[PDB]
Amino acid sequence: GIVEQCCTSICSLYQLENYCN
Amino acid sequence: GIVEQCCTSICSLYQLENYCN
Amino acid sequence: GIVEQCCTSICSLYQLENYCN
Amino acid sequence: GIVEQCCTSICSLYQLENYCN
Amino acid sequence: GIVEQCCTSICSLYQLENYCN
Amino acid sequence: GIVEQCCTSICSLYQLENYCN
Amino acid sequence: FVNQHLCGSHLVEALYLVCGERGFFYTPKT
Amino acid sequence: FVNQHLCGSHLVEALYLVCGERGFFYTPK
Amino acid sequence: FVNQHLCGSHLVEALYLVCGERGFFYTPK
Amino acid sequence: FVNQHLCGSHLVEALYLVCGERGFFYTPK
Amino acid sequence: FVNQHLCGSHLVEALYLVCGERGFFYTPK
Amino acid sequence: FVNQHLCGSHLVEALYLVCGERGFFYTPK
Ligand SMILES: Cc1cccc(O)c1
Ligand SMILES: Cc1cccc(O)c1
Ligand SMILES: Cc1cccc(O)c1
Ligand SMILES: Cc1cccc(O)c1
Ligand SMILES: Cc1cccc(O)c1
Ligand SMILES: Cc1cccc(O)c1
Ligand SMILES: Cc1cccc(O)c1
Ligand SMILES: [Cl-]
Ligand SMILES: [Cl-]
Ligand code: NA
Ligand SMILES: [Zn+2]
Ligand SMILES: [Zn+2]
Repeated sequence: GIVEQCCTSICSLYQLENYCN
Repeated sequence: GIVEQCCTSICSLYQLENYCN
Repeated sequence: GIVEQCCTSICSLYQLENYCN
Repeated sequence: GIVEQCCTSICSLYQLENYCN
Repeated sequence: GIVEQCCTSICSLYQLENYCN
Repeated sequence: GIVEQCCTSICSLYQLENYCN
Repeated sequence: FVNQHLCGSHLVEALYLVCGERGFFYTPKT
Repeated sequence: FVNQHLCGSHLVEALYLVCGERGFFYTPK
Repeated sequence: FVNQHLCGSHLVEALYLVCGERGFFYTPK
Repeated sequence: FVNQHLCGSHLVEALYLVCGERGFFYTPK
Repeated sequence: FVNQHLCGSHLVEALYLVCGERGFFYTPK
Repeated sequence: FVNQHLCGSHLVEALYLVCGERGFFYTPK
């Protein structure tokens, strides 16, 4: 999920968009 | 929506809890 | 400036990119 | 109070020090 | 840069001012 | 203080409320 | 409008704190 | 873990900005 | 509108920065 | 430490919310 | 104007995220 | 890495407040 993926290394806004509804 | 419900007057803790999963 | 352009009305993340250097 | 003094006209960081312990 | 200088050890307000335009 | 108490293990809202006036 | 945009930014941070480990659902849809 | 708590606070604000009208679910688990 | 709440939210973060180790007091009076 | 500085910034925003009308004192010492 | 001050704070955080490694310039002038 | 990323978000907010009308350039490197 978002934590395991984005708190470990920087997520771009494109990568974050994956978590949008 | 939440902006309609909580942006004109402040929402209580109970009212915000409505949006928790 | 960015204040006049983005505080009077909402700026999309695409419009904010104009201020990246 | 700080709200009365600082929520209409911007308080300078200098002015804000009045609220430090 | 400012990251190297201020994210390892705390920078005072005066030191941050070093980075203003 | 609150730093020593809440900056390693997450403090609950009740634990935070102990620092209120 | 901008005011609702600024308000929403704070609402999500309040929900983050209020909800804790449960997580929350944010939809600006009227 | 507090570090994760802080990371999450920032993730939540980025999602708010990136997702816009679509909104989002923040499910830590 | 929730302007006073928003204002206080920012005042608190500015006091935190300005006051350093001295800390501060916030009273919505 | 900077981690402590960062943690504190979030703690005061949480206190601002939890304490509401009661207000709070932030005394890092 | 406090409302502009508050708007500006959010603008800076939006710029930080959108611009990333590129960095940004904030000249309210 | 993420720690630097989090720190940077707080740094730009501080610069916003400290620089005021002067403005600032944020260059992560
Ligand atoms: C914007 C953002 C916040 C926190 C972690 C990330 O990887 C990205
Ligand atoms: C911005 C904000 C925070 C908390 C409650 C509200 O109604 C609004
Ligand atoms: C993201 C953002 C913040 C504040 C104002 C805007 O127009 C846009
Ligand atoms: C406008 C914009 C910038 C960067 C990423 C996005 O998903 C959208
Ligand atoms: C720094 C700051 C925030 C909010 C209101 C003010 O007057 C000053
Ligand atoms: C105010 C501030 C934020 C982040 C790092 C610093 O050294 C100082
Ligand atoms: C809400 C909050 C912020 C920072 C540390 C904590 O333990 C709790
Ligand atoms: Cl605001
Ligand atoms: Cl942080
Ligand atoms: Na100059
Ligand atoms: Zn942070
Ligand atoms: Zn705000």
